[PDB]
Amino acid sequence: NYCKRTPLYIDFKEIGWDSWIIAPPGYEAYECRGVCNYPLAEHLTPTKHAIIQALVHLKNSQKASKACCVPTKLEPISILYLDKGVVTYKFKYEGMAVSECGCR
Amino acid sequence: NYCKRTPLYIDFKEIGWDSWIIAPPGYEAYECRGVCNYPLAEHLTPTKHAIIQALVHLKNSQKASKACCVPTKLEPISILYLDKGVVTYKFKYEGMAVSECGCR
Amino acid sequence: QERLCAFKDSHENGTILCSKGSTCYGLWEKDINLVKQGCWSHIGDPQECHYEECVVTTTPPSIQNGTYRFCCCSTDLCNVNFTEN
Amino acid sequence: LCAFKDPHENGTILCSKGSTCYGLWEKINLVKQGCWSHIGDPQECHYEECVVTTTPPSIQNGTYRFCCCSTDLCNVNF
Amino acid sequence: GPLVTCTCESPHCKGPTCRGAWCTVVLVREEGRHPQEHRGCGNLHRELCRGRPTEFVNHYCCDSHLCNHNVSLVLEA
Amino acid sequence: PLVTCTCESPHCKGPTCRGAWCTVVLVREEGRHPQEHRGCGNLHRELCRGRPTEFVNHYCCDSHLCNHNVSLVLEA
Repeated sequence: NYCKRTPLYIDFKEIGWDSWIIAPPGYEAYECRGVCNYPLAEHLTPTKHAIIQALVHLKNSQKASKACCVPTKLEPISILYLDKGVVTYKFKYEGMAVSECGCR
Repeated sequence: NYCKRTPLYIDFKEIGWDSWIIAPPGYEAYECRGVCNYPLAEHLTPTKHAIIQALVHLKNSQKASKACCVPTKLEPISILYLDKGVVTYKFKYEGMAVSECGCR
Repeated sequence: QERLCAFKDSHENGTILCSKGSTCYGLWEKDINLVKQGCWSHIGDPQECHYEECVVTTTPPSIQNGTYRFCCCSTDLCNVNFTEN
Repeated sequence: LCAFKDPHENGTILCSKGSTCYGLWEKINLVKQGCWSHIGDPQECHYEECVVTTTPPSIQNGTYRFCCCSTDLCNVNF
Repeated sequence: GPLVTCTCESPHCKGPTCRGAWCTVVLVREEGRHPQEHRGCGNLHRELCRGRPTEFVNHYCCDSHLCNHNVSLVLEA
Repeated sequence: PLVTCTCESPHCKGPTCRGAWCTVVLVREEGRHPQEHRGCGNLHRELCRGRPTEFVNHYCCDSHLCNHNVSLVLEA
């Protein structure tokens, strides 16, 4: 469709991160899946380059490439991990979940 | 190939911006084109999401998508444009050229 | 709004004022001993954790042969006790 | 070091950070002068003199003459 | 600043009308397909509104109430 | 405290790099040839503690040229 915050669940046991992460077993991150077709919407916080990029893609698709649907604002989650055999607690595990998608 | 700052020249006459942009007629922008394959290199300033994202793509390529090679730091250029018939000069036209590429 | 929860590691004598919509979390190892308590970020978004009680609906992780019981809830001072199923 | 004409002391400016000297004309009145950022990689701003190698943009009926150079006090004349 | 209510005909629209600083009409087909007309609002990137019409894109912006409803655009050939 | 490690990744600028910990990464995609990567690590050491998976196995050592001949293994 278009640049959109499609859902994605990361089960830590499936990627091998359950060896050190006690809780949570998984957290709902989010993936930006879609295409960035002109006009680039302002709710995706586009840049002057990504807008200039898509314009050249309209003329010749060979010289330039389309803008990409990538996360623009990442928010942290809370975890309980094991540091040196002691259960440790982290309130802000930075950069784990996606709140806003955009074209860059 | 890989995430790389491939060259790109933006001729303002091709995008119709010569009607208001006096100088320069064009500037050597840059595009980030390539693939983000695990392991994600540190010189591509990866985030915890892009690392967690690519790992799920390794298990099942259908549920999740790869990280994208996108610009991470944009630098300004100097321009001479026409604002209401008066030549205006801007030293910092932000976000026009790409200095650093990365995976998000 | 701002949810006060129990604490076990401003905080003042076993409580903590969790702000910004954070939830109450509680960790145990089961002889049910209490490991830690405090605040839990809503951005974890397992389901936004808008539960009224601390319920360990998930099977405990296979580490330590399934002893750690973790849960979160969205009421004030709810991480004091947990449940099952 | 370049000349200055933007809306330093009376027509001069010390351009730093590798900036080049630029000069804008309409042909002949003088529009603006000052610094030009080296970012963007203009093939004409690393010149020894202000030479209008590029075709003037069709805007303003083909009057704007722009050039840049990378030497001190070069934007005083084309 | 003084916001204005425009018409929304883009796939990104949450309603039939939006509110913004200036209204936008975009034509966005170069080759291989039939031109598509977009209607929406504009709060940033006013540099697009002053661009000469090309064979693939045309930008129009007005600052009046519902001014971008029945504006007909055209692409160069 | 920097340490000199071995570089065998396609992103390498030289035979050796300098970093905080040395890294050995095994990256086999399904129905594809396993790829072994050797390099340095300056951030995100939480990866070094990851259980070996059927597609990825992270390895980190903090010794001089410790990542020269490290061979890893993936789960079935």
